[PDB]
Amino acid sequence: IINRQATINIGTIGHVAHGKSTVVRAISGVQTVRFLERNITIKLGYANAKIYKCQESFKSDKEISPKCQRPGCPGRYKLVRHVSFVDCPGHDILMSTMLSGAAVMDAALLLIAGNESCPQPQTSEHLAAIEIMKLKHVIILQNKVDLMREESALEHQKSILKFIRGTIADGAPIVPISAQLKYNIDAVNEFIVKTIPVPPRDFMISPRLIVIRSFDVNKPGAEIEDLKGGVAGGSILNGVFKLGDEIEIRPGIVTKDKGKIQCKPIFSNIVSLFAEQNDLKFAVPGGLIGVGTKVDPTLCRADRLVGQVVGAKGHLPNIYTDIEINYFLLRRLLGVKKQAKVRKLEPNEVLMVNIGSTATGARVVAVKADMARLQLTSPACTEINEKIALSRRIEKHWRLIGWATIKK
Amino acid sequence: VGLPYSELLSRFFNILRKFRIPPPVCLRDGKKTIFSNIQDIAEKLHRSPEHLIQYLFAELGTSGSVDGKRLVIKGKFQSKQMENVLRRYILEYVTCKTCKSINTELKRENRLFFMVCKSCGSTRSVSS
Repeated sequence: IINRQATINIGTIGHVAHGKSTVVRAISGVQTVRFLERNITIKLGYANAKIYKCQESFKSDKEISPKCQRPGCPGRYKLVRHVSFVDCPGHDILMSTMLSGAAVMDAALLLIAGNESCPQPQTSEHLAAIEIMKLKHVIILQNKVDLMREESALEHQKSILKFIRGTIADGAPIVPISAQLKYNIDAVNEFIVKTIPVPPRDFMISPRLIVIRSFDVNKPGAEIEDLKGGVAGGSILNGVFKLGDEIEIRPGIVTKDKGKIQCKPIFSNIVSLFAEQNDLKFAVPGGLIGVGTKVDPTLCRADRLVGQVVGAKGHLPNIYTDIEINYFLLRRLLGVKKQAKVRKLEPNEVLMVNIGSTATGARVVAVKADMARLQLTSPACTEINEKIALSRRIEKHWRLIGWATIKK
Repeated sequence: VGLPYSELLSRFFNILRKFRIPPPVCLRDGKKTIFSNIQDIAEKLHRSPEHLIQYLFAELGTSGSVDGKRLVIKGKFQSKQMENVLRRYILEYVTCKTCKSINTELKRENRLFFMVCKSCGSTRSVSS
């Protein structure tokens, strides 16, 4: 049976070590690629999910496989829609990817677990970001209620309610779910279907493609006569992509190995698009689709193409080697279950910077009150606008300070 | 919002489903790891002997051939660390969080192992 592709985008965000990718997998089908040459490049979750409802109410309806033989129905399901899930990590360091997801997303999913502290900063920050980037459709989900008694969960719920009062987003459904049981997904599907009004996309504004992961799709030991192009796995923000376009890669790569950075962008052409299961001509925006471009298998490796942007010939994405950031500082450092005050910046020290889709190490040049200048080592770019989140060295692993804006 | 939640909780409540460990009498036999009580373990806990070998391989860089009851696997390893490994296997490798059931059988559904329980019928993903 011929199946349609994705039009509506759904994103999942939470906290680190809680479990998000697994949840996504449970929701969808086959196992994701990220987290030698294939699969791994940057932390993300991608799998195909099917919306086929059987109406002949309650919660139970949806299934994993196209052939349905679980509750008690012999026939086929009526056509609704199709989705390709994109997952971003809920880390205080990994924020650029989340931001990228935000602009793309039509539907949001938030996760809170009942094993840690109640007042949470990262989640609040995420919510604020969502509020900023013109979004209203937010769904609250509960992570693990397996070893919990009876009243603790209720208390947690009450606390959550108390917390969400003076915020913009109010129209939110609350569903308690499990990740490993492979049940309680039909209800989620139903929720996704019913509560959210479906928004359409326009193809008049200038098209953009953000490549987070780089791939080389071939057998280990491929022949010279039959060679496939380097597939660039990227999420599409806006603009319908079709076969027959001249694509460029923006930031530029260090080719001399004295050190120069000023060079021309890298041009490439599309061979084939990989979506769902069967091959398609047109690509509908809202999801991570494998764009097979004419790029070498040697170029796509690990820590060089992390967050490199893709656009059509003669466009507006901006190239950066040095970056301008205008930061707003909070009262105290947040994230600890010990608290320390935010100090003024010090010259020449390695810190990690997140703009657009990139997560790379950088060096501090100048000290000011509101603005900062930073030198980059591995390729970085800024798309339309998007927020900035900074991560600094305090104790072993990187920690958050607050939020920032880009003036350029 | 605090109205469609109680029903869900009720539903969750509705859908809800050690002596079995044999005593291992083995001292730290040197050069090559030899186990004679392994067969009993395989039997009582209901699992293939090859799976245990695979697990061992995954754990440590050891080279050995399969012998049919007592195994010949290279490595001078301790009796308490083997015990620990066994305990781990009993716990977070097999069994289930929602129900503490005994009988678990092997079925393969894409290439990696997905173990199933015979008391009810629920799938779990184990790799790490």
